[PDB]
Amino acid sequence: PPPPPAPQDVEMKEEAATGGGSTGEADGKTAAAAAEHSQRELDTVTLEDIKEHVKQLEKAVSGKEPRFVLRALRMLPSTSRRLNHYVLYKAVQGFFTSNNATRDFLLPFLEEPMDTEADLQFRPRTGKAASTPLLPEVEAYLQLLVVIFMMNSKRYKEAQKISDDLMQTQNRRALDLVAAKCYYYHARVYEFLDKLDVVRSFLHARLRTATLRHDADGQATLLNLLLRNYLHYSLYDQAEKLVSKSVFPEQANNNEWARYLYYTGRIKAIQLEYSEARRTMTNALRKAPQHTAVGFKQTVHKLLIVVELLLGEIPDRLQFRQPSLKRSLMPYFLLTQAVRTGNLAKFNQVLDQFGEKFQADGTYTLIIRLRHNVIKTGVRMISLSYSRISLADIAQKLQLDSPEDAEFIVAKAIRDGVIEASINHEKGYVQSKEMIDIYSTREPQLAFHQRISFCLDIHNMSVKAMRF
Amino acid sequence: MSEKKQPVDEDNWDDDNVEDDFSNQLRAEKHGYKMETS
Amino acid sequence: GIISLLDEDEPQLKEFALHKLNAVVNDFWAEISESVDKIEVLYEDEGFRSRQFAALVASKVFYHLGAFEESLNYALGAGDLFNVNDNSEYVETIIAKCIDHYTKQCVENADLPEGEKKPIDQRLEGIVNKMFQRCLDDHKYKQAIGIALETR
Amino acid sequence: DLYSRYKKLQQELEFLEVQEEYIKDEQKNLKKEFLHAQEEVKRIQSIPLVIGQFL
Repeated sequence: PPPPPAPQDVEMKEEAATGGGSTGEADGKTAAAAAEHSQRELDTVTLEDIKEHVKQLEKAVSGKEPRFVLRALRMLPSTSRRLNHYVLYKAVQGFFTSNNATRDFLLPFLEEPMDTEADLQFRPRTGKAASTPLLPEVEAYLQLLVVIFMMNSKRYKEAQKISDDLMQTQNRRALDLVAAKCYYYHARVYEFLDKLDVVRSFLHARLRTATLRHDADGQATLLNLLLRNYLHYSLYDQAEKLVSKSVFPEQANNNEWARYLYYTGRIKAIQLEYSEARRTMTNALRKAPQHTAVGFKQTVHKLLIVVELLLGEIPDRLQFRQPSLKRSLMPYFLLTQAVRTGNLAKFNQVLDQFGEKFQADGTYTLIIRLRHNVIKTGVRMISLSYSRISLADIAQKLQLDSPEDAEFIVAKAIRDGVIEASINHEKGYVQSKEMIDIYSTREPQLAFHQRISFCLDIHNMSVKAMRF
Repeated sequence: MSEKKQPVDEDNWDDDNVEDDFSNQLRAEKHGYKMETS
Repeated sequence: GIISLLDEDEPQLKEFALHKLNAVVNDFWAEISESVDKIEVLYEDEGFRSRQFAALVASKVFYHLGAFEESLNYALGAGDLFNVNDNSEYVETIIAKCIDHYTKQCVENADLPEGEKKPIDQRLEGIVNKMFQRCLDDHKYKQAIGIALETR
Repeated sequence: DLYSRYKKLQQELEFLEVQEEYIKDEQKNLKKEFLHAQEEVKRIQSIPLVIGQFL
């Protein structure tokens, strides 16, 4: 009863801003987005995700959600007296007896701000009234009398889709900002039990309705939902992105775009790619927003640089290593050691030692080409090393035992185009060369057009950012 | 932030990356025994 | 892969393909984008008497891919069941762009003295004189004179 | 009024965009003038520089 005043304070600090302030920031505002309380409220949703939200236990049971959802009314200027009601109900938790009125009694509590009066006209108060109670209910998924209620609370959020689609006005720059979060929690609670089936068409038509009339933070986030949907399950509709690539917003949330490029980097990694996939993995890597969230870059980075492992030109990756990730990369450290080593028995004994964590990865694409990566590491090293090597030297240095499969190796390496190396054809016996004096002057200034044209692009972008 | 699925999850340390790069070359006599091999 | 099941050169398996279309076209939005060419084959074929539905799912998949002038072409090619719909995304955005073409066409032909115009394609004027009667018999004539603005 | 208020939204945006344009050519003109000023700053001077002393 002395700690629940801290949810009592932060609860009023949240819906003061949200209800009164963003309702006044919805009345006449939003020239581009003057709803700064929307980003303030998403900051407070991250604040309720740091802390306990409001009333999970808090030394009592079920105090705020029966309390504050009453009597908003939006009327004559003595509705700060309804705020005074909200404030002076707080003798119940400290003084009186707390009673259980959440997760069961919420079904008319959500209908209370509609059945008081014709409160107001805008939907962000309705999204408030169905989000700010019900998002404090989702992160307790103990699957007993709590997850069927997340299910029904997000059925009320599907009614919030209905009252997002037929609400009379660019309130989507608040409701899609909240709906990004809560539709991720939709996908979470729906897939804590089974794969979601008609929620796919929910998501399809929800992407459809956000097409042009209000195309603001909805398309990219629902596309992240759709992408991770097609990622977690069988892989049939990546041709949909190959035919309907409409994936380019303002890239607003500045981390949504980062992890979006990460997820589609995993896509192009699993389709087939080295180059474009590793460069968008690199751009998402350097577009890591901060390290203010403990060890969340780490597992996702273990799966990020799988393609760089598949390059073969990677050293040990240890600068990323969280020490709490060490006990999980007990396979992965020896795996990049098996990348640095050319042993074959160790190449399959790391697999024979860690196939279960390789299934935890669940990417066969790595081991279906990692032997080929070992022989390409060999050919890159030794073909960069010597001018006129023999195929027998490298062959029976890497246990090939015959000339003709070394010929097929050198031939498919010419076909893969690393070095000039040809064969002094009598019985093999490579006659070859390196390549210095290739070119060095007009060829840099070919790329310097892209250098400085990229620089002047960022000049004009800083100009259009200086405009703000 | 880490709002993704991932929430599911110098003494020699400086010279250690080179050490694992040194983990494939005669870790530390046959160098010196090669003198008398010829 | 639902279009390789069309080697039977009559419309009588094109109809089973369309019975697959109006079932799972939103899932198979990835699939029809390659099949644009055979949807063109269906529109060009006058013996394909369901060419109305060919232009229907053509404007559907082009509404998906973001084609809009060809959505207008095959929106006119869609037929008489095109304008009559009361749906809230598809039909009203594409008749929005269609009667937007009607008013910019009546501006350009109002900028074109005495004929030599682009003629009325045979599936215009439908919701013009049908939603116009909604505007008239809803007894507020401000849209009924707003079209008179928009046509010059 | 969808056939009046909405339409009336262009009754002034044309002059709006025209002045938004003219601000650019006037940026150009004022830049010309500023270059003229900077020119006239030091062209007669610094040749017969007499010497005193600050006090």
